[PDB]
Amino acid sequence: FTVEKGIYQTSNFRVQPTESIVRFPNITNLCPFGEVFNATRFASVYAWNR
Amino acid sequence: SVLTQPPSVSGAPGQRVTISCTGSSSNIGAGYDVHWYQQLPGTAPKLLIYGNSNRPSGVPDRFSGSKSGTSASLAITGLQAEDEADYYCQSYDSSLSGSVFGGGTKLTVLGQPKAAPSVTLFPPSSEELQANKATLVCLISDFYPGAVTVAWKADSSPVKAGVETTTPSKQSNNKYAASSYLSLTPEQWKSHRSYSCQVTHEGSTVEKTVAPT
Ligand SMILES: *[C@@H]1O[C@H](CO)[C@@H](O)[C@H](O)[C@H]1NC(C)=O
Repeated sequence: FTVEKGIYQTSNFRVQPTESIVRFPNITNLCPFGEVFNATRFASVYAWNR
Repeated sequence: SVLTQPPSVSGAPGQRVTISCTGSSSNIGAGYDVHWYQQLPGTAPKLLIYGNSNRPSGVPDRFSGSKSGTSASLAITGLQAEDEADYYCQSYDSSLSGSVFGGGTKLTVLGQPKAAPSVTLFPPSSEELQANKATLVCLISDFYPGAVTVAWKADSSPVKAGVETTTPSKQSNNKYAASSYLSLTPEQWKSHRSYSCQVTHEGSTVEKTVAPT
């Protein structure tokens, strides 16, 4: 209950982060799929492109 | 193009022969059915099996068709005397917006034992000299199989221009005959001392020579 003059260490200071970044790439690769829509002509409804 | 097939397959008369066909995920692996056809060299192809589940009329049960997901397979049991044709894969392609066929597999092993060839050399006649051309023919007859290489020499250097070789055809007595022409001109025909044809069959080489003068 009595403290004299001097230096004293009580606890420690920790800076806890508040946000996290977990993104690995800047962008991913693609595969050719726009040719289904960007095509010269389409198919019919009795025989459609699969 | 999009469908690849092996060039040839080997088998035995009495064992199971199975062919494997591989395409893409948009024509055969997408869910479309496949159809197999036989391309006989000389007659129009006909239907063998459609959908790999139904048997068309006039087709034996010996052919079996299955689709192992992306790849389709055809299996046969025993080799008879009409399988000397080509097998193709036909399926609907969404990317091509139409039907595309396969490559084709040849089904043969060996049917050609050896024989003894004989050649003859005939110089051009007198009426051929005024046509401003010289057709040198060295006929080959009574040989088996029809796989003969043809070489032309003028006793000082081989001739590598105008050399041709015709495909052989079956004779009356199950042999083969062939001919080889050589396009030249009468201007240098008389200058050369002699002309000849040289052929080689299973290591047997025969030579016949003519003299224009
Ligand atoms: C189709 O083409 C247009 C213009 O050429 C383009 O803007 C678009 O990204 C392409 N792909 C699709 C799926 O529309």
